[PDB]
Amino acid sequence: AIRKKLVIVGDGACGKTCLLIVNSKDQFPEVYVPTVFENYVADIEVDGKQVELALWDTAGQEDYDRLRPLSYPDTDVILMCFSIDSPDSLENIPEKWTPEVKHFCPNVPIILVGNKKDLRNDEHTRRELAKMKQEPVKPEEGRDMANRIGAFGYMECSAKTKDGVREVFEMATRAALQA
Ligand SMILES: Nc1nc2c(ncn2[C@@H]2O[C@H](COP(=O)(O)OP(=O)(O)O)[C@@H](O)[C@H]2O)c(=O)[nH]1
Ligand SMILES: [Mg+2]
Repeated sequence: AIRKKLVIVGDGACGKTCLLIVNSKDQFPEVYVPTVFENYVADIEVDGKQVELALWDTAGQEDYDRLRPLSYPDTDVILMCFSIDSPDSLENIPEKWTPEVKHFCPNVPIILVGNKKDLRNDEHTRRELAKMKQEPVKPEEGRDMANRIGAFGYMECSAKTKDGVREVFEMATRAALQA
C-alpha cells in the first residue's frame, strides 16, 4: 500500500479527536475522549488505489502548543477544522491556523472541515448563539473561507451522528495522492 501522512489541526474542542476516532473505530466516544489520538494508520481505498493514511492528531494549551510543530514534517494532507456551532473557531482559521500551516507545510493540500454539523439545527445551540446575535456557521460561509485560504475543498461532517465522516477521509486521501 501507498504510505501517506495526514495532520489534523484547529481550535481546541472543535471535534478533531472525535473525528479521528469515528473514522477509525466507527464509534463516537460517548464518555472518555483522549486529548489526542495517537498512532492510527487508516486503510483507505479511493479510485482503485490502496492507501495507508497515518492520522496525526494535535492539540493546544502550553505543552501541546510547544509540541505541535513536530507533527508537520512530511505531511501529505492537512485537515483544518472548525466547529459549526462556534463562529469563533471559524475566525481562527485565517487568523491562526492558515498562517501556521502555510509556514510549516507550504504546498501541502488543505481540506477545510466544518465539524459538529448535527448542531446546526440543535435547539440548545441555536438558543445559546441567538443570545449573542450569532448563529451556526452556514455551508456557504465555510466554502467562502476555503476559497479564501486556498484550500483543496470544504467539507462538513458530524462525528456524533457519523454523517459525512467517511467522505472527509476519502477526499483527504485523494489530496494526499496527487501532485
Ligand atoms: N454535538 C457534537 N459534539 C461533538 C462532535 N464531535 C465532538 N464533539 C464533542 O466536542 C467536544 C470536543 O471534542 P474533541 O474531539 O475532544 O475536540 P478536540 O479538542 O478538537 O480534539 C467533546 O465534548 C465531544 O463530545 C460532533 O460531531 N457533534
Ligand atoms: Mg483532541
